[PDB]
Amino acid sequence: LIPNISPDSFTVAASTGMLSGKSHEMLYDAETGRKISQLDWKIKNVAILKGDISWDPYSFLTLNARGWTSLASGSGNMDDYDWMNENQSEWTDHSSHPATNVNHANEYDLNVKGWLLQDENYKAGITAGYQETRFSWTATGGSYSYNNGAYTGNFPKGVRVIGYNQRFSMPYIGLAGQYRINDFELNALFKFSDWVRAHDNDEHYMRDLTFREKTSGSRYYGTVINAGYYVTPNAKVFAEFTYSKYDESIGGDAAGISNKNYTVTAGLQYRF
Repeated sequence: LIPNISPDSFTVAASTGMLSGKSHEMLYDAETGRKISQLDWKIKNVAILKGDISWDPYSFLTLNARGWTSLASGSGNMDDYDWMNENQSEWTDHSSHPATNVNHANEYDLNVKGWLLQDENYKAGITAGYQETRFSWTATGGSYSYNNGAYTGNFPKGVRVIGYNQRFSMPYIGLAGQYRINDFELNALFKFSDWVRAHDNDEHYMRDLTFREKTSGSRYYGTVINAGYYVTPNAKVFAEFTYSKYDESIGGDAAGISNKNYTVTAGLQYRF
């Protein structure tokens, strides 16, 4: 009839589905703030597995460890722009790499929720935690247009051109809500940080160059929304939507590292 929820109980959930998104790897002129270089790294439809464990030691407190990982290499894309001419608003260089692999992607998130409002149908509270997210790509082959289109050509097919990975880590705060009627349950989380630490590594294999960038104190917004049905008092089948935005050798004013991503998964949660 309704969910069976005991004190000091805990849940385990697993879901499966898809990751998409877009990262930007940026280079600015530290003197003028003018954008010099931008590579757009896409994640097209990577298969992922998500796990979630919750424990309610008290009626007002939940402890939560969750995370996801790509299951294998996935489909991506990369576009690389330079603005080599200050006297021009349009980029002078564009290289395209449709054959870009997403080598891996993962995330984990350790947190607590403190429930401030609670009744028969509604729960609302504050959350805080620590989260890290990682992405890795390799762009291969592709084509290049340089000097406003006067140099054009192709990279050797299948050959690695640029390797790139990002890591975002942050403590965060947020608001958590729940709505239940009968056997339907809706959860919504909103997360925020002004304390994001970003790192990336870029290997330009054909230039014998490696770039490292690091930023600090950038902004993050995220949401987790899941809607489910208890097929039994202890077992919930659910769909989950997720959205994350990490705002923006190489340091300080020169560096820019960002990402947007979303996940759509479905699975099962069980309460012990």
